[PDB]
Amino acid sequence: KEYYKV
Amino acid sequence: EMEKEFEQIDKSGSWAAIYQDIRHEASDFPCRVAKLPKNKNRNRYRDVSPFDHSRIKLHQEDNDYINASLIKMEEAQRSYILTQGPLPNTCGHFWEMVWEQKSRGVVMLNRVMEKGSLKCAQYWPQKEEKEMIFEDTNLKLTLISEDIKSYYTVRQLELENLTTQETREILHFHYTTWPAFGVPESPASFLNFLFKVRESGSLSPEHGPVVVHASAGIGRSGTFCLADTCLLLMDKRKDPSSVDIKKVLLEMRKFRMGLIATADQLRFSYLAVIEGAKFIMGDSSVQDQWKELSHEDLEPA
Ligand SMILES: [Cl-]
Ligand SMILES: [Cl-]
Ligand SMILES: [Cl-]
Ligand code: NA
Ligand code: NA
Repeated sequence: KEYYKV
Repeated sequence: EMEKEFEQIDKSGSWAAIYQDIRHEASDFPCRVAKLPKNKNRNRYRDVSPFDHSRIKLHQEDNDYINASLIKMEEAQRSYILTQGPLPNTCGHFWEMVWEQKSRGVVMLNRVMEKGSLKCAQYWPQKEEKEMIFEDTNLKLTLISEDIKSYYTVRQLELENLTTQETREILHFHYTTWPAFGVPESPASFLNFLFKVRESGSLSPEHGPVVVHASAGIGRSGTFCLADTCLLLMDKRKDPSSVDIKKVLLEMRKFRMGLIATADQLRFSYLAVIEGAKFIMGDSSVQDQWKELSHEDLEPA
């Protein structure tokens, strides 16, 4: 959610 | 020759392998400033930070931090600034950087909203008559004109330093159909856009570095810059077989983490350079062929 790569 | 390597990688199906090779071999430098507690709300993503040694510094005494990195390609003879999609509170910082660095172009590769999620603030004005004032940084931004094509839009903006009343023309190149973690429609669509950026002079050494961003500023922008640099290298050496794409990407990753976010984006970069080589090697006509295959012109009424 606040990460580019999940 | 580069084609041989590509076909070989395609036939073997090892793009994921080559990509993880790059990921393992990639520079790992510290990002202390980016991680300070006072910069938490200046970073879009916790996992995407500029290295301390290559970050852009805002020329301001309060806090000089912006999530942006200078990619300086010594051999290619070009610099780029890669940055995240500005946040609501960092639109002023963003245009401050553009001013201080004397950039003439901004290349945007995402949309402010993708898949119903905000990916970037509306940091430029959509209507001529509604200019934007960034008070914290004393800058005014006005839409002068725009040229809307089917998959990208070029916008002519005027940036005014309210302190000195000096004004600058900024060109905005907005690629509107490039999905996050995805690739362009075709090499022709990507290259048509890239050579539009080049033809504007926004990449000339007579200006500051072009600013390139997406949402995080590593995936699509990494793809964009990688392709442009390799094509520069091919033109200088004149020998396409000399340019090692993987080596170029690793160089670039010394200045910003994560450039190229998927193996398919890596595969596409190869495709783009191989196709773009046709222009390097002196085919004047191929540029018009890209424009047709891109279907950039919209449908009249
Ligand atoms: Cl702090
Ligand atoms: Cl969408
Ligand atoms: Cl990565
Ligand atoms: Na103005
Ligand atoms: Na000025």
